[PDB]
Amino acid sequence: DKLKKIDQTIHAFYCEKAVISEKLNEAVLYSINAGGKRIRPILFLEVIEALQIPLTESHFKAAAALEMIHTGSLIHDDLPAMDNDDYRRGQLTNHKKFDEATAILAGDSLFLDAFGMLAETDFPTDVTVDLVRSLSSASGTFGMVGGQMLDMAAEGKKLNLKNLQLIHRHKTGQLLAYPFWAAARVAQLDENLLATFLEIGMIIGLAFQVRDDILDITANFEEIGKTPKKDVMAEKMTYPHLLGLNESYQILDESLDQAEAILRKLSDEIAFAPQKILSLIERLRLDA
Amino acid sequence: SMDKLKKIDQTIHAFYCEKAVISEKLNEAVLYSINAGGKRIRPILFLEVIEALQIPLTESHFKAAAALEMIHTGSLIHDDLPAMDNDDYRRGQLTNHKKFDEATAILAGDSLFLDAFGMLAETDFPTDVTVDLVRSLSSASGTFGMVGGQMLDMAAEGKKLNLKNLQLIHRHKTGQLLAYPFWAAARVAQLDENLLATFLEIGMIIGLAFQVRDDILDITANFEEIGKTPKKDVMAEKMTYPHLLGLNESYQILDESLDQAEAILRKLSDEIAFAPQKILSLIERLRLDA
Ligand SMILES: C=C(C)CCOP(=O)(O)OP(=O)(O)O
Ligand SMILES: C=C(C)CCOP(=O)(O)OP(=O)(O)O
Ligand SMILES: C=C(C)CCOP(=O)(O)OP(=O)(O)O
Ligand SMILES: C=C(C)CCOP(=O)(O)OP(=O)(O)O
Ligand SMILES: [Mg+2]
Ligand SMILES: [Mg+2]
Ligand SMILES: [Mg+2]
Ligand SMILES: [Mg+2]
Ligand SMILES: [Mg+2]
Ligand SMILES: [Mg+2]
Repeated sequence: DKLKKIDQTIHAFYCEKAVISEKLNEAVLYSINAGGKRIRPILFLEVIEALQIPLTESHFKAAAALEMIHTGSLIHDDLPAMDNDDYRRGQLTNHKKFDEATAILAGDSLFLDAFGMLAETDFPTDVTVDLVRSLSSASGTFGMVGGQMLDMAAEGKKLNLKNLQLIHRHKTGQLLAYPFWAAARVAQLDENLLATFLEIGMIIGLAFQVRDDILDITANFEEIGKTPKKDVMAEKMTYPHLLGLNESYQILDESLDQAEAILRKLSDEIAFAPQKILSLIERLRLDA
Repeated sequence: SMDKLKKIDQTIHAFYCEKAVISEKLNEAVLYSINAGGKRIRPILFLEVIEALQIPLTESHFKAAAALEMIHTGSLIHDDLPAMDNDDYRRGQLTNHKKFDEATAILAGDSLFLDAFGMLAETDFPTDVTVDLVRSLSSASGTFGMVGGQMLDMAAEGKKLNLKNLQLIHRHKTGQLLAYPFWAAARVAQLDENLLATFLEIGMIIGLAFQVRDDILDITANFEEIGKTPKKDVMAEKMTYPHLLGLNESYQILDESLDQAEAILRKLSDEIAFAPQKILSLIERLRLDA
């Protein structure tokens, strides 16, 4: 239902204006339709719902904007000059399906279009401006793209945990923290609560990358939908490479536990029903 | 008042230096392309329209101008890439990917796109104004604007198409981000719908004209003049104005387009509190002779 509606919202954005380049629209939609867990938009919508706010088309637009930036980031991450994968979401990567130019531009479209999507909501305009500012912050030079540069620069280097945390909190952490913070902001919560939601999001965001690192070296192709073990060949700074699998599994499980405990704590202090968020977090757990 | 070019660049610099650095290499790559050069026509036109409308310039106007220049800059970085136009030179210097590497250039362009909206949301404009500016800048830049035009441009390589299809490419890849500063300044000025449409119209005329001009320069001017490799359009079999219509008719179209834009601007000056002399002088600097 949420899943279906998120994809409807994205399809609507691309199919309700007069088309300029049919090939561009097709390339953008290819990557969207290839698959994806939709964790980021789902979390935004679940927090709104948990905070007792009926979901509207505007919430789905805000959620879609977040997913659009996430999708653009994947398309560029996969490119030959970056991680160079032939597969994403169980299908050919955008650049192998089409060509590199098309993939570069499809990613660019998603980044630029995302802010138009976000600006189409019926939220109060002060809310919208804050969401735009924060989404830029999470995504750009001081967020995801900054993290991506650090990830590429760390290849083959012996970095420490602080530096590994810096990569992971930025390349992945920021865009998983944003949906928690953004939902709280739309709910117009006070500063203390906005900080607690950002904290939960930052814990989930770092844990998600620890999880992604573990899966890179433990899972098969069918399970992850991308070529396994690229992190090893590329000499990426990762949790397993720095700390080992045993510690990485412990950190993932502890982090997920902590996020859940903070969520349950909130429900003692405000009108907040986190059961769906808790269910989603449970589905992220791994077994060695 | 202040030199606009220097203030625009200082505004962009401050955006990158006012927050704790995450990747120094990224900041360096972004600023390299900004600092390489550029006429800054897009942000200058926005600022000139604000001033022509008798509005004193503020930090916020420079931020909005800077955001536009950031998107424009990101578009050049990606346009130069090996998978796209494959130029080794831009703004008289090595292109971003030849100075650094392909990955760096991809990410530098991505940064500029994503950062631009953060820049725009830093203004002190009324929030309803900012939301409209964000929506419109996305429209001008994305799948229905610049990027859409970029895809059409690559798809038309080696293809014979008509004027209609050539205009579709040009209006979207270049027209929209030259139309935006006119529309956006009128929007910040809070002009009525009719005036917003008139300013957009002026900008679309100037925007289409600027690409005709660019097409003409790519085949008539040398490397020293344009700061990029001449004649790339020819070798890659791009659809251009001189190819579709000949050089003579292309010069004629440029001149008459710039005439048309100037006429609308003069008419507005006879109707509202608007003083476009500096805009008109900028437009005159865009003229070419055979
Ligand atoms: C680890 C990161 C940040 C990239 C993959 O994210 P996901 O694992 O959420 O990818 P999809 O489900 O969207 O394919
Ligand atoms: C912005 C991104 C893609 C962060 C996750 O990095 P990875 O390169 O490990 O993600 P996957 O390709 O493994 O999904
Ligand atoms: C839209 C086009 C023709 C790309 C180059 O734009 P400019 O000719 O304005 O480039 P800079 O001055 O910014 O270098
Ligand atoms: C979005 C852009 C960059 C439009 C100009 O494309 P061109 O490829 O014609 O411009 P130059 O490289 O000649 O500046
Ligand atoms: Mg990567
Ligand atoms: Mg990757
Ligand atoms: Mg990975
Ligand atoms: Mg080009
Ligand atoms: Mg080019
Ligand atoms: Mg050109």
